[PDB]
Amino acid sequence: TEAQARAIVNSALKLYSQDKTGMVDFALESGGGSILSTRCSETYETKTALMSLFGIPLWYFSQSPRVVIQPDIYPGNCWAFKGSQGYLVVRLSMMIHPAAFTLEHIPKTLSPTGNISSAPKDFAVYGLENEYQEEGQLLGQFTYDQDGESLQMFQALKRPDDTAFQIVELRIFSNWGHPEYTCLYRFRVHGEPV
Amino acid sequence: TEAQARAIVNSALKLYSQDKTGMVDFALESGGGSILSTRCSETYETKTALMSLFGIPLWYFSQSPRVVIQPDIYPGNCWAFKGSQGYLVVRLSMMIHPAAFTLEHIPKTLSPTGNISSAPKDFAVYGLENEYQEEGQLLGQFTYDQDGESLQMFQALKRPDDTAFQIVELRIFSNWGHPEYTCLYRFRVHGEPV
Amino acid sequence: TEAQARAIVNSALKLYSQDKTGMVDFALESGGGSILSTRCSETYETKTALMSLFGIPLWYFSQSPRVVIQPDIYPGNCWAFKGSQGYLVVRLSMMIHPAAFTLEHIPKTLSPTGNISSAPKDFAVYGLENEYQEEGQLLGQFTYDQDGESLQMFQALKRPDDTAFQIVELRIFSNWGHPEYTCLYRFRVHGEPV
Amino acid sequence: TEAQARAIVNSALKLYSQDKTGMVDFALESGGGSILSTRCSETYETKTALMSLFGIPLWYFSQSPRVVIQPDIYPGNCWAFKGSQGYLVVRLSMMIHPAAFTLEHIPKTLSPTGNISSAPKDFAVYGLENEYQEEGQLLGQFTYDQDGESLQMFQALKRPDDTAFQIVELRIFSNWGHPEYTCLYRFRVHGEPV
Amino acid sequence: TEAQARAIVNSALKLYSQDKTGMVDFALESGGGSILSTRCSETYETKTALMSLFGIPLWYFSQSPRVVIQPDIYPGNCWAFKGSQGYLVVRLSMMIHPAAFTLEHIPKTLSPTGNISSAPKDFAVYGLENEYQEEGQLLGQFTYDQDGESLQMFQALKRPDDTAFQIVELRIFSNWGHPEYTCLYRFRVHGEPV
Amino acid sequence: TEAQARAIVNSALKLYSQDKTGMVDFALESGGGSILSTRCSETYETKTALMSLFGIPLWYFSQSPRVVIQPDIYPGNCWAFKGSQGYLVVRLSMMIHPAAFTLEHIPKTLSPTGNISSAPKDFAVYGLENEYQEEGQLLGQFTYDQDGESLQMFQALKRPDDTAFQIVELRIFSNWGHPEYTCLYRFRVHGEPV
Amino acid sequence: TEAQARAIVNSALKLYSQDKTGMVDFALESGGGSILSTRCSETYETKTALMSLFGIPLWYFSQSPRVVIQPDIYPGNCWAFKGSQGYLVVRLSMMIHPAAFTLEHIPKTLSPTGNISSAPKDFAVYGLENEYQEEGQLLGQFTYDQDGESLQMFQALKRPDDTAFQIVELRIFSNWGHPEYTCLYRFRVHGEPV
Amino acid sequence: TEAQARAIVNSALKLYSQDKTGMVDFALESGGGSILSTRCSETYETKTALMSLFGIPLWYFSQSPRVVIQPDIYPGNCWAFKGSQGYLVVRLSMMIHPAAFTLEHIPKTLSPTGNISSAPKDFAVYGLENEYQEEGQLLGQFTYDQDGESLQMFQALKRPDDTAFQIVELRIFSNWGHPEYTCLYRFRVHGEPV
Amino acid sequence: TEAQARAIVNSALKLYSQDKTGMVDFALESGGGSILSTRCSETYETKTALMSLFGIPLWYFSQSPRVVIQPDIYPGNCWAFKGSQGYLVVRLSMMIHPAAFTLEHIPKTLSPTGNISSAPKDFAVYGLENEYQEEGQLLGQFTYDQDGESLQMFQALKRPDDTAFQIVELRIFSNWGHPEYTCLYRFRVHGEPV
Amino acid sequence: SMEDSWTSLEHILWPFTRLRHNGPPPV
Amino acid sequence: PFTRLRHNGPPPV
Amino acid sequence: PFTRLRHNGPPPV
Amino acid sequence: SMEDSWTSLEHILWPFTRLRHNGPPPV
Amino acid sequence: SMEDSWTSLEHILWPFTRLRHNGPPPV
Amino acid sequence: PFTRLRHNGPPPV
Ligand SMILES: [Cl-]
Ligand SMILES: [Cl-]
Ligand SMILES: [Cl-]
Ligand SMILES: [K+]
Ligand SMILES: [K+]
Ligand SMILES: [K+]
Ligand SMILES: [K+]
Ligand SMILES: [K+]
Ligand SMILES: [K+]
Ligand SMILES: [K+]
Ligand SMILES: [K+]
Ligand SMILES: [K+]
Repeated sequence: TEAQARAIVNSALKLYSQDKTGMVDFALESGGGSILSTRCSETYETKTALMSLFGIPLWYFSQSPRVVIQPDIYPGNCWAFKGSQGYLVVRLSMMIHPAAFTLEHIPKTLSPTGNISSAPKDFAVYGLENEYQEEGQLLGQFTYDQDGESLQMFQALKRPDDTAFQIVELRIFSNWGHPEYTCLYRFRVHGEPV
Repeated sequence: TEAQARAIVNSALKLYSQDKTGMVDFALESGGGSILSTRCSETYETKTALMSLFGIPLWYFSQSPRVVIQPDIYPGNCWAFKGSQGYLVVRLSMMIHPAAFTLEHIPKTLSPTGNISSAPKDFAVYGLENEYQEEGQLLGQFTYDQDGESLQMFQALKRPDDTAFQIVELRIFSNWGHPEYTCLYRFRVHGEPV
Repeated sequence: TEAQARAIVNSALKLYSQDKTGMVDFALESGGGSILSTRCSETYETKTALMSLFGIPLWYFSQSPRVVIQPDIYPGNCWAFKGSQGYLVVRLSMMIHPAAFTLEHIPKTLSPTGNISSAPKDFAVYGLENEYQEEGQLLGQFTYDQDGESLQMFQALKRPDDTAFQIVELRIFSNWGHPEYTCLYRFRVHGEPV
Repeated sequence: TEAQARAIVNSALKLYSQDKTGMVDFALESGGGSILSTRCSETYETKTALMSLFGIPLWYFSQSPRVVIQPDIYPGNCWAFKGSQGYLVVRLSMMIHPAAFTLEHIPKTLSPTGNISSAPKDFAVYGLENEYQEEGQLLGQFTYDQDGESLQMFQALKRPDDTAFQIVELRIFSNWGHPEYTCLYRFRVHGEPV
Repeated sequence: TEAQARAIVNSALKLYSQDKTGMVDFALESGGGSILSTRCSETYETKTALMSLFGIPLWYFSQSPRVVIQPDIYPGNCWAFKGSQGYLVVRLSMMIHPAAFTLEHIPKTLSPTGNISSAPKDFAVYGLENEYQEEGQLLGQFTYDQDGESLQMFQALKRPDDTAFQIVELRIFSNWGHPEYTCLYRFRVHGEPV
Repeated sequence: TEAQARAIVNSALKLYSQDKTGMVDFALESGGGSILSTRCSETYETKTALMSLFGIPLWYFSQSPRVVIQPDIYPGNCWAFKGSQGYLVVRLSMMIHPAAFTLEHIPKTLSPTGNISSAPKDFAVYGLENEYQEEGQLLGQFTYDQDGESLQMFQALKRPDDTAFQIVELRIFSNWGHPEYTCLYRFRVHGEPV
Repeated sequence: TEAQARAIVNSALKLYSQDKTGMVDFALESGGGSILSTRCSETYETKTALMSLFGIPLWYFSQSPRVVIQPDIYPGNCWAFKGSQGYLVVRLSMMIHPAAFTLEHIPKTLSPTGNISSAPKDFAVYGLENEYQEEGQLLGQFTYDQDGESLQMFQALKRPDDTAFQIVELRIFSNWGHPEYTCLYRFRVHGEPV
Repeated sequence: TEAQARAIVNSALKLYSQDKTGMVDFALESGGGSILSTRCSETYETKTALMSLFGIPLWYFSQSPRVVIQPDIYPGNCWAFKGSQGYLVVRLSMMIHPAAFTLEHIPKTLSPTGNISSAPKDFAVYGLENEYQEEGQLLGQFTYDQDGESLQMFQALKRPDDTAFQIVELRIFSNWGHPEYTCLYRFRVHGEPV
Repeated sequence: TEAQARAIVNSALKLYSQDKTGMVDFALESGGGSILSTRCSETYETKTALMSLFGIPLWYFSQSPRVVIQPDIYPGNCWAFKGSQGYLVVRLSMMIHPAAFTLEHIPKTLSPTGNISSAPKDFAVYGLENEYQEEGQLLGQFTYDQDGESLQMFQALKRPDDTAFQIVELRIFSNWGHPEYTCLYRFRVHGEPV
Repeated sequence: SMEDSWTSLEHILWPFTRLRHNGPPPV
Repeated sequence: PFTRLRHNGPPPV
Repeated sequence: PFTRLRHNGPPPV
Repeated sequence: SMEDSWTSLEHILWPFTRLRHNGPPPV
Repeated sequence: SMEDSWTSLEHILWPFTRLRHNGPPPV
Repeated sequence: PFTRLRHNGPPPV
């Protein structure tokens, strides 16, 4: 009864505090992940975020693909790339057998526009053996569901041969209708170290 | 009632993770809000923030009004203005009919001095049609309650002609007794876009 | 029962939102705490360096000791010192009688290697009347439990004479088996102001 | 007549050499006046930037507001703010009772475009007791005459109570038709010291 | 009589204050003109103007071709190029039909040496359609008269086809006898915008 | 007498444009004059000059004795030395027989305080044969008249053996009552080259 | 005799180890002496410069005047001023009555050219009550002996009134024949503190 | 006895050139010694050392404990710690059985004040087995004699079990009367390697 | 007797003070010598000398070949190159006929290790006519004697044709047994200028 | 390297600059 | 990387 | 010369 | 770009340097 | 040039850094 | 552009 309820609440809070998943994120930057910027799609650069010093216009702030592997997901703390399809290449902190992936986007209830049309829709994840390789091994094809939860997990394909990777490419084949850009809030990679 | 209890816990955690309100904050900087700094009162210079580069301390700075529209509210992460009276002008991310406002201050249990005497006490919120207008439409008069919860919500006045605003002015007429400054941790504006 | 369950959940969330403890952290940097870096053990030397200038590699370090008094504890946001023994000196936000201390480390479930062997194991806390005094007053000897919770609290020794301190030394005598370094995620000091 | 003509010419040259007015300019920067840039409207954003650093273009501006209180008024040595409305805050070299103000703009005959549509048209001058007070005391409402002389003087309102000011606000409510910016060449403040 | 004299004096002073000509200078740097330095003759570099800091010799100051499009013409505020013939290329602030040119040199009465032998003597002005074009359209051949006024204006050739230019090349074919260098104080370009 | 009147006006403007004197200033820095700063009295540190880079204010500096040989004489564009006594040593652009000297100070009508009490009052001028000589030849004793014109000329003593000088010393024995400093706007040396 | 010889050798070594003189050097920089560089003659201009920045050569000097009050006198560790006449101003570590002075130069046997023609020859020492006073009090006139020892001491003039000085001027009137510069290796001031 | 006398002189000079002792200094920094600065007492900030770059003075700094293990002992080349009590911890270049220690201070004849009141008076030396040990083995108690020679040697206590040390602690319990600081010029450790 | 002894001691001290040799060193850096770094053997780079700032590891200090032409020879003030054979190229301050060379190494009595196995053993000196020439003229083959004096001089070969050089190459063919590196403390070149 | 240097400079500059949104940022 | 950028666009006048 | 160096080695965790 | 950067630095340096003419400047 | 610039920077940095020998330096 | 210049000319001695 009361003790059972306190146990359930404590378990829920503990899981929430463990990055909401309780699973290692091998793409997390602070843990060792990095973005291969030269292998990323073009960043959407608008001139609408003006940084100024003593009233002097200084520079137009855009967001780096690095934010995709940073845990902050308040609205706007996302990488916006140009158009409605794009790609991101992440070097993991460790050589792992990839088991699952996680995509997070803001809920509609926190979006100023009422919609998340900029969220990724159709995407796939590939493993790469070297940073110069163009064609990777397909780790999975998925769709991020705009009517689903903010955080969504996707299970990687089971292959008879468990090949390890330290580089993964995320290809976004479509977004949810925004005509100008696509916004990625966070992408996580889960698996087993070698 | 185990499933119902788990559902209650899940709903509470979901709401908590949705910025504790589940409501868009149209003043949030990362989402599109901005401080019209030229229309803010004088900053109290505390010089309690250390800057560092590559682990090397460089100099001590004070906090910009910008922090009022940034979500971190650990003690010290607030904008301190001189005295017990001041004002802040925020440009919202969207043209909205304002419904409510939120003011946050640290709980007494986390204040080193045992009190929150620097917290705002008496304040009012006005809607402005352009950034150059002096006299705004009163959206409400309120008191932040030092014996209340850390996060407090305040309902805007309903006007029969709901004129929309994209600029709001927060006027703090009094604090809770600190004679040197008043520290503002976070201010949010909620409403419906046009 | 439903109202009681809602009350338990609300209480748990409230405590969680109050820095998980509901207690002032007099070491918290943003709240007024500071690292006396000149009196800290040397930061761990990372194999590779960050910059190169005039052909000379510079900055062979990951994290500054400052991170130990900052609330972010995502993996890697910790201060690493060389070996399994070290010390850290903190100036508190106020002159206090110390009551308890808190140590945080990442859970094993979020560690890329599967272990937290780099977590501190055997440590002690001392109060200092000046930062340059050689021998401080022992406030307590403790062990961080590798099979325990991520956040652990430790009760200070009761002293007959209520002497206050504003400088504390954390001494790590041992870690949980990592042979190269020890990483400190967060250290908190709780007590009563004078 | 010859002696009278020589006297008239000498008098005209003397007045011309005395800053064309023979009156103290309490706003003149070299004489002790200063621009409170933190309280000025934002400088006009020029399409192109001046520097580039690490691939990021920096400095999208032409002239600092300081030029408004400097005597050089060759074309281009003016402060441009965005649009047709703006404000400038000046700290005077002394605490004075303001008597008159001066606005200068280039003559149409020296404008490359043939017009001075970027010249200020409708403006007002206010006295401030502190730079952070919201509403200042109206010292006068004026129009700069596009068909008038390059230098124009404007008489301040006579107040029954002789209150002094050392801070003045110049508000430009309209320009002479330029749709992108307004350029201020020089603003002077004349009066009697206390 | 008296009124007529005052009118004459005011007209003379007004014209004097309008850059002494009352005509737009499309080469003036502050108005948008620029020097194509790579297309200028070699600067006369002497080691006779030593700049020092705390008694330490620092660098030898020469004057840039930029000064040629700057209004200051006190002795020495001129560009000295090597030899007695040279060239300067100026990009105008606007695409214009060039009507006239102006050359200024110091009067002999202000020259320390008693002569202006360094003044340009024989020169021509050409229009260029692109910065990479070697041969321009001759806009005129002129001589600067050492026994004439300090400021001298020259009318451009009347061509049946009014072709517009934004780049002009000034070729100095001879100076007034100085064996080491030639000094240009100011060059102006007048015409009609397109 | 219209043509004669226009001729009178033209002569007056011509003389005005020729540095107001129509005479070479052999101390003018741009023309070849230099300050032997090691032979100047102590600078009063006012820190009333602001330095800026790209519109960013950097720090406040005082004015170098060099300004005494630079033509700008707007209020504040003067060298302030400590007290009411001082000296300045100038190396002339040419070896000359000195004929006259000129001292300039701002008119009372442009001084913010209503007086020119910081102006030099009693001074003398000496000729020096080399920069290392202590005892010079007295070229004249003078007083700058606070009730006189802004620009004042002083005739040098005629010596039967006119030894030429290229170094002059200005000694100011008194100012017009300011107890803190004396401000020297411009000093000129006129004569005939050898 | 053996004990006497050992005593003589020990005495000689002791004196040698005590800066070769056994007397306080009140000019020694590390001991509190300083060079008033603003009052020193200009440093010798070396043909070539040290740096280049933006294509401009910078730093045409070898040694700062500071070396004159530093004990290293290996060849080249000397301050070179232009020509055969110059001066150096030193602030002493204490207010003293000056008793003697010391000049050091490299021996001919260590000079690459075989001569010490750049050594000072005729010099004088003056006491100054303020660093900006024109004429100092002569403390002595001396000649450095080119056929003498490397280190030479000179006795100050005995004055009836014991006036103290903390600023001394060294004037070099001549060198030993070098036509381009004079190099000072070390200058020492000895006396009695007040 | 001429040959014997020359031999005596040669032996004395040889010993003098061999660091005046002919004995290895295991604390010398260039040879491998190091200061454990985190285990040193507070530095007295004198700011009597000038930094310069290319002859340009930049700022005044105080002296690091490192100078205690550097051979230059000209007046001022010492580490000054606050008060009359302090400690210094040195890591030796080798694991040795310590035989003696050397303390140097300037002779009274080279001190500007006539006394060496800032010299250490009462001190003790301890051997430490690891850098983290608080209680060391007493290696000796000594007094530096202000009426003795500049360099003084002190014999370590002989222990029947000669445990070797690579870390030594110097504790200064008193100085010779200076109330503000104590200045330590050089400390050496001599012994036999294991 | 006594006078003869004082004369002998003074002569010995004088020679000692004259760089211990009384001979010009044309390789000495302060006198004009320089190291052709691109023509030097590889520097032994260990990671054992860690420089840190505020406890942050900054860089690993090695010694430059420049120290070989600097007079300081305390242990460690030497250039360590990789392996047991290497080369150094020195450009002399003057074009000379080389007469002799000097090599200095620390005495065994000051070496912490008890041996000087890192000292150069077998070496040769060659003269080069241009910096790009590979084969020079052999100036001599020598061995540095580990059982000899600290400073050792070597006479250059007598050639019938006295060819002058300003570049010399020192080739070390062997050291005294150290397996990792070879340490050069100082190398001097003596001869006659042209 | 370019992005890392820029982000270092951005971290230095961030708390002292003023941010104005002239239009909605990507969200 | 340090660069000065060229301004073909005329300044405000 | 100014350079940022790449860290393939994982940070302390 | 080179000249513009140099002139920026020159503007920074100008009021703090001392100028000595060792011979007549171009006039 | 590279070594000279580095040594200038090293001279600037030297008195403010701390030097730790983790092993014996070349001697 | 940042450069160190070579000095073939001997320093003052
Ligand atoms: Cl950006
Ligand atoms: Cl230049
Ligand atoms: Cl190095
Ligand atoms: K993110
Ligand atoms: K906040
Ligand atoms: K942390
Ligand atoms: K202006
Ligand atoms: K000019
Ligand atoms: K002036
Ligand atoms: K010296
Ligand atoms: K020392
Ligand atoms: K050496």
